Amino acid sequence: IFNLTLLEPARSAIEDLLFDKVTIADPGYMQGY
Amino acid sequence: GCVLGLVNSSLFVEDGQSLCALPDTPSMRLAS
Repeated sequence: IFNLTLLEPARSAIEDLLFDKVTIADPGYMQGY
Repeated sequence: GCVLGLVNSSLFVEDGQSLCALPDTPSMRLAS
């Protein structure tokens, strides 16, 4: 441990933005089947 | 096993060959 959107308020806060925006369905693991 | 799916070994956490991902699996004896 100004504006820090990248800093987490799981994963980076900006990471969650981008991953949510773009279409996913990529991780079919463990319960994916 | 249930880290990625049931695995036919007999050891839980012992803290790589990347058997699932982070699991090192140094030998059996997986999930490190």
